[PDB]
Amino acid sequence: MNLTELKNTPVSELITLGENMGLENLARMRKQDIIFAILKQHAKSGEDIFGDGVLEILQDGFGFLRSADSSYLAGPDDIYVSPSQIRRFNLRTGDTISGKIRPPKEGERYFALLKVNE
Repeated sequence: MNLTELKNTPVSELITLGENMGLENLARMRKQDIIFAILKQHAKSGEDIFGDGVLEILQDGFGFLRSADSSYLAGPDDIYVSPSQIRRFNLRTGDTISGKIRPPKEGERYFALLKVNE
């Protein structure tokens, strides 16, 4: 289960996929909400979830994995990457990165990179 793959799937299919995972009344929800729910769900079942994008490092030192669809401009599905990850892995703006991710925790709004390229 990849965030980019879910993002490129038809809403109707995401709905069937989601309800087959115990989710309810997705038929009347926004595709973006359905994806996040499907991903948080799959995660709660003990499975790994993935994501990817082209890294953009911000002035302050943290970054986000941007997506071509959003035209590489800040989007709700951006993947957060810590200054520590950038530092330890010698990452740079422009790098194509893929990896396991986790839904946001209390206080966060975006999915976070769990392990880089792993």
